[PDB]
Amino acid sequence: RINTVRGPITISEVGFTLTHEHICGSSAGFLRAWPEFFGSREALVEKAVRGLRRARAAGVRTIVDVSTFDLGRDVRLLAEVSRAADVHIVAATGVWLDPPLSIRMRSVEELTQFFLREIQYGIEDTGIRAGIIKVAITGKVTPFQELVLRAAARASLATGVPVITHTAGSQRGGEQQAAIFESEGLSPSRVCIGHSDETDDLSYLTALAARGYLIGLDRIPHSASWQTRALLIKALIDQGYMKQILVSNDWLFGISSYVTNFMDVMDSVNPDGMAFIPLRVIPFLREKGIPQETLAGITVTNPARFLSPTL
Amino acid sequence: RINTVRGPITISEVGFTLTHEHICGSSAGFLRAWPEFFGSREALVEKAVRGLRRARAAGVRTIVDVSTFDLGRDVRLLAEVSRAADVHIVAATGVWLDPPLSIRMRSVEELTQFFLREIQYGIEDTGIRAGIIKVAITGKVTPFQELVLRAAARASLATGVPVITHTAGSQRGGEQQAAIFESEGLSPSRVCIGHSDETDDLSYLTALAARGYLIGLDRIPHSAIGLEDNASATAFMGSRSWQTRALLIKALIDQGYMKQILVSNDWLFGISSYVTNFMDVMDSVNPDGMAFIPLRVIPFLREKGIPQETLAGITVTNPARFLSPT
Ligand SMILES: [Cl-]
Ligand SMILES: [Cl-]
Repeated sequence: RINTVRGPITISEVGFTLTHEHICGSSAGFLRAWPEFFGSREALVEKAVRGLRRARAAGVRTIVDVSTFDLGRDVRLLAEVSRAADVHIVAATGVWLDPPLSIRMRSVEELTQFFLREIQYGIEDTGIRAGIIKVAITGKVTPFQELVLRAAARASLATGVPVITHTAGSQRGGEQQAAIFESEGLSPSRVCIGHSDETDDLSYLTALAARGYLIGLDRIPHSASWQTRALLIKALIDQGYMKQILVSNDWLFGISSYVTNFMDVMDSVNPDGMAFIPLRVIPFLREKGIPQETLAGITVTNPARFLSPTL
Repeated sequence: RINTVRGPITISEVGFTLTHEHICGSSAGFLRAWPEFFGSREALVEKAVRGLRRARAAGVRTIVDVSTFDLGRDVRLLAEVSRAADVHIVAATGVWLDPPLSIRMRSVEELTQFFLREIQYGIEDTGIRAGIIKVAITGKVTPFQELVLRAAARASLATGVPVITHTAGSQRGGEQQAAIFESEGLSPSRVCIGHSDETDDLSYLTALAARGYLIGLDRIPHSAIGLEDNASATAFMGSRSWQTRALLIKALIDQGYMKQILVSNDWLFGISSYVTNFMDVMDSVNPDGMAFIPLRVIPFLREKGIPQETLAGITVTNPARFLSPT
């Protein structure tokens, strides 16, 4: 079973899954301390519920909210929006690119215990348990980011929950992360190398897939061209790695961690929001001759295999 | 009137005040996300209540908790502890040295609105209103820190609530801060240059006091004398004795600036923003905690000949004039 913000669900209930999404990209405590930044908490909820309902009408049944503590994850917001929209949401532990001092002063052992707390006991006082570990790194893995990756590997090994990563400021970087994960004994089948659609180096992606890594082609609408990114899905299929592909939008319904009103810029480029993958990418792949069964394998079978805790 | 975490109080109820303290030094959301870092939330509460009750027995009536959003201020914690210790706690808005992206990407106008929300409306959904603005800078004021200082000045001028500062990694920064504050029209009498006991430069201290600034001599117990083999203690607490800090109080009194002095411990009952278990190091250095000032500094200054009326002026009259909005 897979833990969601409304409790455990069985694999058969997961359905069509977007594996790299957010409700809100923010900072810890910020939605509670300045909800007016987003108009109001009520306005953010209404926008997220409409957006998730739109995705649900296009076939989505589950999203993975990869927001960590330091990206302002508010699991009570996620639970409210999940219930209102009837879309499952998997919550995350881990560390993104803006850890406060109380996180970035910590050792690998301490970070391991924090991730384990959020997976095994629950997030804050809610009883909601994380179902994924998210780690972000920058170009050249910093000493702290290496501790995070090792703590994530150790928490995954103790719980079976998967790890999803990405590299900021670089079109590659999966090899750095893979070497650290493998040094810890982590299986590549527990790891998605995310934002992999930001490179055109197909031999780099094929080599990671051949080692058993999942390839996150999950920023498709952020080409602000999306068709070129989406053709990477067909190319990995043609190489025989359909089972290794995860697809998503990397979307959100509010954002405070960048410039003011960046949400408006994003919405203007991708008015489909979370429905961009099912409404645009899936029909595009079908028009290119990808069979429905292969598309269902990528959007349903692969995410369930990835998310199912597997020791 | 002065807003506290139990509601508003009159000047006469403020009493003996510690003007630069914290209940917990942390990060936003951290106490709620990982309370076991502090043993538990319940243990932290008990430790803070015991500590504040001991300060109260020694005469303390009010503390100013200068914890900001980004230092992990948890106003519900402050309220629980204020009520059980029966000690007034003034809460803070502002920005410390670890703003997350959602804060450090903001403009001076946005920061001003945030501070005004916490002073005029309330903190989070609690209705508890801040009674002071806390700002921290690093050596040379950074562009973002200048926005913080300007927004603090604008919020103080709109609300009458005072501003308290400190500089990290430099024993002097008040002259740079003061220039910015005065460029915004802020009266120096609404500003405390905090942690001014980090320097022995009397010329610097007296010139600020002569301009009407309050001088925060407010880290008095902090000293790593005897802990030379603990590099993290020396960096946090310094190599000067508590007596050396305290005699800056005498020195400003002797130069005629008794009314410009604010005194405190800069203590706390939990800390996660530094090295693990650093609370144990601080506690070994000053087992009296927040009671250090009334129990050890006040008698010390009496032994050096300062009249009791002068010490009462510094610990009661000055903080009340400072905190009262104007
Ligand atoms: Cl992310
Ligand atoms: Cl502080």
